[PDB]
Amino acid sequence: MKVPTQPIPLMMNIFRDVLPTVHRYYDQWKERAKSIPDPELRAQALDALERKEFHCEGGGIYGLLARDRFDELIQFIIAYQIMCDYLDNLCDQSDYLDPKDFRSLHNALLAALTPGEPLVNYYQYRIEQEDGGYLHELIETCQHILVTFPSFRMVQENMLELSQLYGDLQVHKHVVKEERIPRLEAWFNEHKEKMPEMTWFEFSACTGSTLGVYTLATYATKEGLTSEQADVIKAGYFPWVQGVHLLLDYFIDQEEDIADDELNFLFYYENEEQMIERFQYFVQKAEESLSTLPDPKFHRHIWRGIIAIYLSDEKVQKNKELKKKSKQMIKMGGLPSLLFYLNSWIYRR
Amino acid sequence: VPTQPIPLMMNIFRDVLPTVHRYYDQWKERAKSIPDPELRAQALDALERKEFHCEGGGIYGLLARDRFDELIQFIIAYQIMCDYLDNLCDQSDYLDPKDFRSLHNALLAALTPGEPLVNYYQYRIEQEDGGYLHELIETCQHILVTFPSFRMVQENMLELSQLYGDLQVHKHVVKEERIPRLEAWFNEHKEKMPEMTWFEFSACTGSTLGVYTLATYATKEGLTSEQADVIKAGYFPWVQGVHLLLDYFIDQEEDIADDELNFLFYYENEEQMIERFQYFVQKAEESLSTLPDPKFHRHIWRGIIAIYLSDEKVQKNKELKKKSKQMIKMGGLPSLLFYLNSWIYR
Repeated sequence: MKVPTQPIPLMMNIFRDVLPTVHRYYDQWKERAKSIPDPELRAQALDALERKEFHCEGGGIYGLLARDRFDELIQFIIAYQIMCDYLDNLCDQSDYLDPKDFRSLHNALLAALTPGEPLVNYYQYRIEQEDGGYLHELIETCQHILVTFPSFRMVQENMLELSQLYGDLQVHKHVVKEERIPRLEAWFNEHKEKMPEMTWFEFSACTGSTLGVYTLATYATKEGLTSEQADVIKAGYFPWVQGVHLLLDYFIDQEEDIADDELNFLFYYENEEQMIERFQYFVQKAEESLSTLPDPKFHRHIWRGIIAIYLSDEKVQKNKELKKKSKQMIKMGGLPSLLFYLNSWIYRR
Repeated sequence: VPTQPIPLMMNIFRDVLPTVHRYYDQWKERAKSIPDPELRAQALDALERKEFHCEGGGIYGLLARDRFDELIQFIIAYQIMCDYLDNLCDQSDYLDPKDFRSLHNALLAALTPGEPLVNYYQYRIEQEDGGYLHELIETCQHILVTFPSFRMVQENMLELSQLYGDLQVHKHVVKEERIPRLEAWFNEHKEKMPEMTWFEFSACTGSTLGVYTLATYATKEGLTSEQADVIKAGYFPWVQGVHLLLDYFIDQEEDIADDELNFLFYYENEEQMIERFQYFVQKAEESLSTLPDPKFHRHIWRGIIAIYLSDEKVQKNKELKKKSKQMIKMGGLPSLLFYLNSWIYR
């Protein structure tokens, strides 16, 4: 009955059930994306699918908490995540940089979390519009599944709040370079009163994960969730757990971003020791919020799994300075290094 | 010496496997230069398919860090020889035991510094290897003679190598002559062994772990003859027997399909096979505990068992899966390894 929380059965279920199920649906979307009529939209859809499998693989692990709705929960997670990464590509690769385009696109995520929302032309503010129904199909996939979850209505408000903040982030960060930080700071000002003490760039990190959305959807599959329980679940992931994941994402990409002078949120810390100190703080708060969740051991394994996977990257492990700093940031009993050497072996064979 | 999962796996994947690959890759390059196209093909095939034997063998280096690279080089050279010779005998057009015996005398030469090298191919047409086999032999000879307790363990190493060789000769002759040879051969040694059958004895002789363990402890100063016999007895007969009985267990269906020699088929019934397997396991547990670094040796042995049981041939065969859980208590590791492999090799 209970979700596996020992490493052997947990890992076994991930490789037997989660990964093949994720890829069954992922591969179906790959085939649909090839049919996209507009060659630019088609290229951006396929590129996102080629490069961002891991996000769906990680998200699908939450299916183990809801075995009775395993396939449909994974279908939701995968559709929503595919959307996120497709829209990330569309905004990141736009030649035009209209925030109205970015906003319109990210309103698709709100529609996905709103059964009965009329589907509109999300591409109305850009030149490329013929996707053969790809984005609509992704939205509808989510809508059709979520409405059948017996506690969806109880988590829906919390899911939309997280989705809205994520959307805001993608609008502001992709505009012409000179307008990005001013937009992000003014946006943080709208929400600063209601958040714990943090900077605009820490807040930006907290909003950029989809883990909260998937966790809420997962507990939506169970009968009789209360409003207080839905708020506990949201708080378990937001802001601190989501923040750690995005701070790590930006940590790994520092060398690439400093080469191209791309927006990296970690650059706005006063110095490296402040960055490290605040990361440690974030880790402590995230540990704390995870402990408040149902199935606390499971959520801890997932969270620390994703951290070990990110830190196992060649960009950390082969960089003497980044490896040093990463071990000060979080202690993982040598797991990131072990995963790096294991992956090196698997590549060779 | 690390005896717990994460640092043991850390030491294996960081230190052992890349060191194994340095020298294994060097041997591939020599194999490509083999003039005879059939010898070349068989050597490359063995090198392509049997790298895991060297990877696993090289883990013993963790017991002798002061001679890490040297010990690993010996283990790799010897194992490469074994798998190359296995291919030559298995894929033979002419099932001549003189040829099979001649080839396996290279293993004896490898464990005998000063032994003059001959044409090990002299009973077959395929002979021009460009010195490949001699180079493997000399790698072993030149390393082993520099180990300070090699002379103390040499007799025991040769005994195991001889038995291994004997097995390969008798295994590969024309089908109808195999069992008589194995039975006659078992009768020569039957009095020195614990109570067992010819087919169990054959299993006991088919592993190289004893050789590598003895070479590992040959790196230590001042080993006695009594210590050398304890080390040999730690792996032979029981640990090697479990290893090879599992090997046969995995291949049962293919051997039925091909009408091939499988040593498990000569038990009186399934219950007896399982009862004796369980007895072998308990005796192997007992013998491993008499070694120094007993927890390390147990981990490697049980790792080998988990890997064997994770094979698709066990995990996707309901009867074999059923028996395997009765045969040994392994938890969920074999299933986990199966699904991990299934995901990668997808």
